[PDB]
Amino acid sequence: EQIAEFKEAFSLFDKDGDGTITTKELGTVMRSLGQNPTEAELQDMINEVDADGNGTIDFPEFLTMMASEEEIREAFRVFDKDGNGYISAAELRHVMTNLGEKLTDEEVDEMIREADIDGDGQVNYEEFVQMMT
Amino acid sequence: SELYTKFARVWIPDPEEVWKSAELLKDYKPGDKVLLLHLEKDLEYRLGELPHLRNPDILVGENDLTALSYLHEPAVLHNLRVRFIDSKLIYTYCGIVLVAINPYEQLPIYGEDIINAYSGQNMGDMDPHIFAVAEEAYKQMARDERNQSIIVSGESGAGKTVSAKYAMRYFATVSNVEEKVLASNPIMESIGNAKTTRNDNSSRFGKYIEIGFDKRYRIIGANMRTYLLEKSRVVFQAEEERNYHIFYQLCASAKLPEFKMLRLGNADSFHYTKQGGSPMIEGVDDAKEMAHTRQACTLLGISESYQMGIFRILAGILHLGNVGFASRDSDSCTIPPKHEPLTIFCDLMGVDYEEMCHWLCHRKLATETYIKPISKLQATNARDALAKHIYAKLFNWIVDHVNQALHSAVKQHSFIGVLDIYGFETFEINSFEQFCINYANEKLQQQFNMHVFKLEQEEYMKEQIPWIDFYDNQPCINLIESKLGILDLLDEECKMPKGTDDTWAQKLYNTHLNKCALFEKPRMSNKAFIIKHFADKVEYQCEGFLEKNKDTVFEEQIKVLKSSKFKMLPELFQKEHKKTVGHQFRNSLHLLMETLNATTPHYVRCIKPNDFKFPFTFDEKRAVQQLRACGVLETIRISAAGFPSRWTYQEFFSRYRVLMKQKDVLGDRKQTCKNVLEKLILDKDKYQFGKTKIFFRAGQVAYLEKLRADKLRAACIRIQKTIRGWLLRKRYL
Ligand SMILES: [Ca+2]
Ligand SMILES: [Ca+2]
Ligand SMILES: [Ca+2]
Ligand SMILES: [Ca+2]
Repeated sequence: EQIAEFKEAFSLFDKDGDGTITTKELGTVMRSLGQNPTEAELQDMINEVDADGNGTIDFPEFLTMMASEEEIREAFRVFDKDGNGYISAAELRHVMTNLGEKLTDEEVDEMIREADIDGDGQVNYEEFVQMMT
Repeated sequence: SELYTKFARVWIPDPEEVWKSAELLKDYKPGDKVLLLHLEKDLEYRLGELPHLRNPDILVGENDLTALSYLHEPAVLHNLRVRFIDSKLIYTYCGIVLVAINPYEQLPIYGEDIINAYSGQNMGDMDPHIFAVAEEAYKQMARDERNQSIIVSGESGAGKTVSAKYAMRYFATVSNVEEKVLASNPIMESIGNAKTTRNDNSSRFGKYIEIGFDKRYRIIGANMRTYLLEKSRVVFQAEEERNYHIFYQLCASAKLPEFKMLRLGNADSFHYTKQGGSPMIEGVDDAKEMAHTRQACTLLGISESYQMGIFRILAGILHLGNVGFASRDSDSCTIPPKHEPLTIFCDLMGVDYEEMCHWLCHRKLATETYIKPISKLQATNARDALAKHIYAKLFNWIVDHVNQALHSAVKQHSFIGVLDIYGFETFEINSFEQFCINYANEKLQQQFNMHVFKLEQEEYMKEQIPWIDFYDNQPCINLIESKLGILDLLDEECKMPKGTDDTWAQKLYNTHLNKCALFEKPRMSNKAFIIKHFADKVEYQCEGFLEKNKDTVFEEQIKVLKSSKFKMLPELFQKEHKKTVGHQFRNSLHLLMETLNATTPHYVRCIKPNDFKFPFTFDEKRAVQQLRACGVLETIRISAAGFPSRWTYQEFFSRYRVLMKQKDVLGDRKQTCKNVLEKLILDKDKYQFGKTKIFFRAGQVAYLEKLRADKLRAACIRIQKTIRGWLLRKRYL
C-alpha cells in the first residue's frame, strides 16, 4: 500500500535499481529539482539515514526514515508562472519543457483540454488538483 | 482485426433503432467467437465476420458522406441523423448527390441574402444546399454551353416539389415563370397524382420542367414535358388505392349547379373509382380541391368553357366504365336498350347513341372486310382501352395548354430542366405499376453510374492517378426490356387469347430461371417472380399483368368520337392503337432518356425521415428504407470499394504531424507525407499519391485517427507521470 508508494519513491532515487541510493544518484535527483548540493552536503545527507554505515541507503533504511494539500498548492504556483490562478497551455508548455519532457503543442493542448473540466480553455486550482489525483 | 481493441466502438443490429452503438470490453483475439460489448447492459455478441466499426468523431457530421472512412450503412444513418437532429441540417452531400431530409418545418434558409451568398461560389466551398446544385447547373450551362438536368427524385411528399420550387426561385433570382409553374401544380396533381396504399398524394408520372434562357442566360419561359403516365390506374385500382384525384374532386362536386349535367354519383358508384374501397382520404377535402383545381386552370388561361369540356370528358370516362355488356353467348355481346351510362356518355361526349353502341359491340375486320361481333370480354377490354386513351390524350391536351401560358416568343438559347420523378417503389404486394417504376429507375440509375464514372476518370487524370470500378446495370435493364425479356414476353403472351398470368409466369421461368442470376422464383409460388434491381430485390405478383398490359383501342370507336359535335373532343386526337401499356411505357421512358442524356445531369435525393409529418424527427427504419430506395446505400457501397477518402497533402500534415518524428520531416512536405505514410501503413495498395491529394481506401483514415488518438492518450499519461516523479522527489527532499 502506502508502503508500495514509498517503494515507487525509493525507485525514483535508485536509478540503477541496484537496491541502494548513492550520493551520485542523490545529487542527480537534487540537481534535477533545481538544487545544487556539494558532494559534502550529499554525504552528510546520505549518512543521516545510513543505519549500517555502509555509505549508501537501502530501502529499509529509507522506509524507516519517512515513517499534501500544501504540496499541490506549491506545485500549482510553479506551473502558474503569472500567478493569475489559471494555468494556460503556454505556462504548461513552459514547465514541461523545463522538466525535461519534449512534447508537441498538440500534445500540450490535449492535456489542457482533458484537465479543463469547466471547458474554459485553461486550468484553475481545483482542476489541477483533480488532474493530479 | 487489430481495430477491435478495448473500448473500441461498433454498431450492432437492433430491432428498433436498426443499428445500436456498442463498446468493446475485452480485445478480440483472432479465434474468439464472442465479443464482450457494452450498451449504454453488457452483451456477448454471436460471431466468421466482425460487426461494423464506428467512425472517429472528427469525421462525424461532415458535409459529404464520402468523407466517412468506414463507409457503411450505419455510418450513413448516424451521420445524417446527427447533422439533422443536433445541427438542424437537412442538406448533406454524398459525392455529387445532394441528400435532402424533410424537416416538416419552414426553414429560413431560402431568402435573398442566402441566394446572394451561394451565387458566384464553387460547389463545395459552401455548405450543402439546394441552391448550390442550382448554382452549379447554372454555372455549367454558361461555361460548357451545355443544357442541364436537375433530377429530383424520391417518394411524393418527401420534398421533391419543395426542392424544385427553390431551384426555380434561385434561377429567377440570379437571372412570371416560377409563379405560373407553381400555379399549375393543383392541375398536374389532380390529373397525375393518386392515393396509393403507402402515399395519399403520389405522382404517377415524371414531370420535366424545361426552364428556358436567352443568349444572356436570363429566363424567358418554361416548357413542361411529361413521361411515364400510369395508364393502368384509369380503369383499375388495388385495395386501398384510388384513381387519379380529379375523378374524386368531380364526384365530390356532384351537386354543384354547374355539374348537374355530369350526372355524377358518388365515387363508390363508379366502376372506375370504387375498386379500392377508399373514396376518401383522411384530411383531404376533394370538394375543396376541385375548387383549387378550377382556380388553377383559370390562372393558367384555360377558359371556363374549356374547363367544362375537361369535366365532360372525365365524367364521360366515368360513365363509360359503368356501361354494362350483355353476353349473347358467347362470341357475342350487346348493350341493353336505352342504357343509362351509355346515354349519358354519348350526351356528354356529343356522339350518337346507336353509332357508339354498335362499335362498342363490333369490330371492323379488314382480302375481305367483315363486321365482326365481339364477346363481352373483348368489348370490356376495348372499352377500357378507350377510357385509357381518352384520359391520356386529355392529360396531354391539358399539359399543352398549360404550356401555352409558359412559352415565350423569345428564341431559346439553352435550358435547365428540373425533373420531378418518383424513385424506387416496393410495396408488400408489387404489380405492373411498380414494375414500370422500377424499370424507369434502372434507366435513370444507369445514366447516374456512367456520369459518376466519367467524373471519377477526369478526377483521377487531373490528379495523375491511373485506373477503378464500374458497376453496370445493363444486365438488369436487358432482362427487363430486350427481346425475350420480361416486357417482350408479356407482350407475346397478350396476343395469345389463351394466354394467362400463369402461362406467362411459366415462360418467364423457362426463359430466365437459372439462366439470369438477377431473376429468381419464390420457392412456394408459381404466380410470382423476383428481380434483383439496383437497390434491392423486388418480388412481383404476376396477377393482373396481362390485363394491365393490354391496350387495344378499336379504330371505329375513335372515329365516332372524332366526329363528335362536342368540339373539344376531336382536339384530343389530332397499331399504334394496338400498342401495349408496357411498350408505350418503354417508348415514353426512352424518350425521357433521350432528353436526359443530351444534358449534364445533377442529382437531388429527397427523403422522408418519419411517417407522421413530425418536425425534425428521425425514424431509423423509415430513413434506411428511404436511403435504400433512393439509391444512396448502393452508390455508397460502390464508393466504399474504391478510394473514397481524399486529402490534400496540406491537410494530411495539419492532422498527422503528431505522428511524425523530426528525423523525417522535410522541406518538401508532400514528400514527408509520402514517406511518413509508407511507414504507418505498410500495404501500399491502401493509398495512392496524386498531384495535390492522397487517395485512401476505406478504413485507412480511421486507422490514422486511432494512431493519433493513441499518441495523444500516451502523451497525457506521460505528462501526468513526469509530474508525479517531480512531486514525489520534492516531497522527500
Ligand atoms: Ca543505485
Ligand atoms: Ca546502508
Ligand atoms: Ca496564468
Ligand atoms: Ca477551466
